[PDB]
Amino acid sequence: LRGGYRERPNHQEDPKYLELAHYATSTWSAQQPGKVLKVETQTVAGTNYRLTLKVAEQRTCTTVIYQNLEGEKSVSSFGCA
Amino acid sequence: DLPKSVDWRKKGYVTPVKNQKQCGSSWAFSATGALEGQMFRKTGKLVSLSEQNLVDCSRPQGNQGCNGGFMARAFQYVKENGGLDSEESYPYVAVDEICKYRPENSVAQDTGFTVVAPGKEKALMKAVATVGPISVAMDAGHSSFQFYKSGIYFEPDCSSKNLDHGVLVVGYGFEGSKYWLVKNSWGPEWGSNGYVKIAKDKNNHCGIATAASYPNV
Repeated sequence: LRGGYRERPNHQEDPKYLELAHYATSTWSAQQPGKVLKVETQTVAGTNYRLTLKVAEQRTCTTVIYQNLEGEKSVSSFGCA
Repeated sequence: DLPKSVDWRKKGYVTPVKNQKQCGSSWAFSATGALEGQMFRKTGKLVSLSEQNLVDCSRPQGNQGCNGGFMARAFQYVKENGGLDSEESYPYVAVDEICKYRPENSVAQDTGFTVVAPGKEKALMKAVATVGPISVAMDAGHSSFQFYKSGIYFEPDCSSKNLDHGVLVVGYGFEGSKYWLVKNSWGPEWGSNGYVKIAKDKNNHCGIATAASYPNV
């Protein structure tokens, strides 16, 4: 709970989480072989953005983007129900 | 009369600054810091302790690894577990893993922990003066904290009740203006070589005295 994710209701349509969603989904698919329902933020050494996503060619996927204190971003995880 | 300044780094109580990276493990870094100091006091040997061991193994005591936790539950894990592995035997990879504690590699123990009188900076000052480095929680949620570089951190919107970040008070002092000397877990490149001076005796600034504890060894 201390150092936990904080849910950020009604932030789902903000451009920032749309760019992050696109960054996350496109990073993941680009390094795969062959072929916004919820926003949460966590203070770490930088910030984690945990985005629950509805994706389709339909799946519910969770992804975490880490932004470090130098502003460098990476996709920590991406998976689907 | 308590001293006017304490710096436990001068006495060899404090490990170099570490980096939690992408994991919500500040609680674990705060706990290893306070246990490193109490073990040093007991043994005369400074040994870096495994935050990864805490992240992976303290779920039964009600911590959630990289998803967050509490210094007190970490101290409770070490007590119930009968030990804690060294940083060197159980290195930090900044993700949630299945417990792989080995008792053969334990270099620390505790019998429990002491909570400092909540919200009492004079209690925190006695504890820091008499015991060593103290685990505390603070409000590190403000962008002013991220870009802190020098002097005394004061943040007018800082909560003494909504706390999100575990750190370690390694001393206190005054600028020629009283401060808590705080070790952070964001690598030595952040703030003042990984350290921050937080306003002391300014109505429990950022909740520094709200949730202060140390392990009993």
